[PDB]
Amino acid sequence: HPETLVKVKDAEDQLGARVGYIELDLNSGKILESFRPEERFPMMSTFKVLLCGAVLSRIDAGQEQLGRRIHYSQNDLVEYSPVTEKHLTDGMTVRELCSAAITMSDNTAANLLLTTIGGPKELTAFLHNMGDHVTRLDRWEPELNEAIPNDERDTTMPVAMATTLRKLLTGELLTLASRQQLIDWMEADKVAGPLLRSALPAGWFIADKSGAGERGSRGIIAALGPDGKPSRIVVIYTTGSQATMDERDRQIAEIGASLIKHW
Repeated sequence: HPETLVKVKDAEDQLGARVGYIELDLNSGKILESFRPEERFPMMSTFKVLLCGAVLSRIDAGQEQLGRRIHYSQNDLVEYSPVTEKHLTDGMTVRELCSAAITMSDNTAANLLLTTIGGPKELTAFLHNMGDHVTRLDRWEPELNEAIPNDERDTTMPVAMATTLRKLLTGELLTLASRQQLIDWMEADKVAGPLLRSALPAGWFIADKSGAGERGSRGIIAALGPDGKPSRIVVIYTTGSQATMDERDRQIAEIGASLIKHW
């Protein structure tokens, strides 16, 4: 709805920065609404959904197992690793690593998983081989959150991320069990509360993954809809703002409120 575009424009005014927006129909894949759909924005932690998308693809191929234990040392720990720092001696399975990466946005869990699939270059090759020819991952955590202006590294386009997310969740790329496993992780997301979930009515379904980085970078990708069933993909990115995190989260939440109102 056009009214939602008014809020996105209002958001850019409030934040004094760019805001990429795209509303996609999960079913047909038809683009419902868009704003700066083909401009690049830092992916940040939202790439973790794609990372586990690739990990699950390998699980399906038999090249990887969900229960395989991965051991790491203190040398591997990077900033913001709430789950991995508590299991240095115990280690963690591939299933736990993806849960920690998506649900908790654990940075080290992303790096450990990144090495098992071949790193950034392989994740990009995976996305390319599935139709996404623009989304690219170059660095590791936490460097991929730099958000240097005009830097095309570790970025995506709202439209690319939206369609790529749709293919992973509803396409035939992953097995039914893996597609379902991916969404379960996204639904259990416990760090995106201040965003779209706050503007969500009771009974609605929400599977998401937030992103935060330097230079006011903030974003979120989601699959939501009424009656406990997802029916639409929403992708919101913004970078360049000097606004605080609460002000940034408030604007994104307002976009989500408008999105709901004119559903």
